[PDB]
Amino acid sequence: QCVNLTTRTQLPPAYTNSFTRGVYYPDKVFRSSVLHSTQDLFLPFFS
Amino acid sequence: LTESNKKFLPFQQFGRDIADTTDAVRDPQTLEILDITPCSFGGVSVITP
Amino acid sequence: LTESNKKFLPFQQFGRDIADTTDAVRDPQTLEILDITPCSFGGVSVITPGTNTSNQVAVLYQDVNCNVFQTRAGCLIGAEHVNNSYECDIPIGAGICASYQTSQSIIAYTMSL
Amino acid sequence: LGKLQDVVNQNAQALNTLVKQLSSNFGAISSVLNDILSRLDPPEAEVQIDRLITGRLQSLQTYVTQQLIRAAEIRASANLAATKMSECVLGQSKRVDFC
Amino acid sequence: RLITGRLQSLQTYVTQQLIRAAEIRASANLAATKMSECVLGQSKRVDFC
Amino acid sequence: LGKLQDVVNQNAQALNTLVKQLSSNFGAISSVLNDILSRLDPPEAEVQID
Amino acid sequence: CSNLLLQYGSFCTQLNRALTGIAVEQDKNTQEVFAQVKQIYKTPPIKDFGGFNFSQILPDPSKPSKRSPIEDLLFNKVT
Amino acid sequence: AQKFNGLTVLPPLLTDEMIAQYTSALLAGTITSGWTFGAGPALQ
Ligand SMILES: *[C@@H]1O[C@H](CO)[C@@H](O[C@@H]2O[C@H](CO)[C@@H](O)[C@H](O)[C@H]2NC(C)=O)[C@H](O)[C@H]1NC(C)=O
Ligand SMILES: *[C@@H]1O[C@H](CO)[C@@H](O)[C@H](O)[C@H]1NC(C)=O
Ligand SMILES: *[C@@H]1O[C@H](CO)[C@@H](O)[C@H](O)[C@H]1NC(C)=O
Ligand SMILES: *[C@@H]1O[C@H](CO)[C@@H](O)[C@H](O)[C@H]1NC(C)=O
Repeated sequence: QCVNLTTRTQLPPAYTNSFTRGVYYPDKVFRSSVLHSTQDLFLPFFS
Repeated sequence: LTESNKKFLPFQQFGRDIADTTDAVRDPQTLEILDITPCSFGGVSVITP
Repeated sequence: LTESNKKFLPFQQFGRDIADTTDAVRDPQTLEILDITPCSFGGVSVITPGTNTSNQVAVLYQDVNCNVFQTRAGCLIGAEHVNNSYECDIPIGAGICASYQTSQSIIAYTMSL
Repeated sequence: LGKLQDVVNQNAQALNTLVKQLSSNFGAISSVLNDILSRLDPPEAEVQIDRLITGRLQSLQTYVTQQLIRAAEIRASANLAATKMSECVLGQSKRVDFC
Repeated sequence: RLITGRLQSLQTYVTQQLIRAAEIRASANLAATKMSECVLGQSKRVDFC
Repeated sequence: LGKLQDVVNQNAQALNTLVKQLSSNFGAISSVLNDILSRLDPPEAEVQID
Repeated sequence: CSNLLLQYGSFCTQLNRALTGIAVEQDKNTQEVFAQVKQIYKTPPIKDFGGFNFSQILPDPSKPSKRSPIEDLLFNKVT
Repeated sequence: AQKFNGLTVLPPLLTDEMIAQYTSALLAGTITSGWTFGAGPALQ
């Protein structure tokens, strides 16, 4: 079960800037001392 | 399948090299890192007097 | 569709060139001869001062016609043209190079022989 | 050193390109020739293997031509170096602005 | 087949241009040697300048 | 004389290699085009001829 | 692949012969460049050449390689 | 022309004026110094 809330004064959402964030492993392989480029969904920098 | 000296991060099963060739695969049941090398090949050269 | 200065005989609709490309067609509405020119294209180029010297770069166009300086080797942006001449190091073409000189910014100048 | 580095870098990148050419299907449905043989019927499998061999044979000829041109350039440079050795090193050369 | 034929024509043009560039390099080396010897001094090589 | 013999042998071997390459099928069902023309119709045998 | 390779084994022979010729040509290049003399001349033990210092181009016995320091630097500079 | 089909030409690094200047400088050196300027400083 759930209940409803009441109207109140809230704050508008703000916008911030990312700084070298949103990088993960695009695969499950081991790569040492190489520069490998892949096409995959990531987070833009300075967005 | 030789015995390697390089450790793998505990989420990887494969492994490649600079030339993009699968030459290092982790054995799944005891977690050893083993390298892959082609057996041998070459040519039969002969010297004639 | 530019305005031509050559007229056609009153029985033709098309017009070709030496390279056998349709580059001239008569407009049927008012019997006006209009040229055909292919739309602009080319390749961008990057002028780099080098590693551990600067960070900013300049963008060079090969044959596209347009801070911004119109060179004889296309369009150069990001490099300020200066009238004096030194010995150049990074070739561009048509007798003008680019270099990083005094802060300090990338400049373009005619070569000194 | 510039002259001694290009002759190695070009060969290394040509070998890398030759390795990378095996990763392309050349318009077929697979890159490795084992998958099509182990997955498709023998009569139809002969038209993808033919595509693969044509693609790799086309790849193997441009490298040969580039190596032949590079070998000709190396021969010219070696002849120039041998003449320079035999003149400037093995005696005194009267040719101005040659040594 | 259009891509394959165009690639063949482009490769033939590239090989022809490379051969022409090698010939141009030989001619330019000969011209540079001639400028270094016959122009930048007097050359003792008979029937060369 | 090594050089003259070598260049003559290279030219002769290249010409003989071309002649024997004329005897190859290049993945087709025959080498000579006349056999394919006589045994198969030109509308169907166009791909082999090509 | 080998069963289809007999239609292009002649091209394979041509490319193999071209590679063999390139290899033997580069092998002959070193003979035409460095093998100018057939007598190996030993450096004299006396280093008094009127004041000319030749230790930078002559080999040194301090290292097993017996390569001149200029030559060793050249070897180390290029990869 | 031959540039409508993507076959762009590259302008030369040295324009004809610069090659003319180089040839004139070489001519002046070879008529005022001989071979001294080709193997060191120019000597009148
Ligand atoms: C010839 O040049 C070499 C330079 O490599 C000289 O060797 C140096 O000599 C000084 C003087 O004692 C030493 O401090 C250096 O450590 C030496 N360097 C090396 C690399 O050995 C050598 O002395 C010179 N010989 C003559 C006769 O002038
Ligand atoms: C695999 O399972 C066996 C038992 O089934 C176990 O003894 C062995 O340690 C396991 N290997 C691992 C966890 O790497
Ligand atoms: C480039 O375009 C401008 C405006 O479109 C024009 O004035 C100028 O003449 C053009 N440059 C050339 C070289 O035609
Ligand atoms: C360079 O100096 C000349 C001298 O008359 C002048 O005409 C020209 O405008 C100057 N160029 C710049 C960019 O200051």
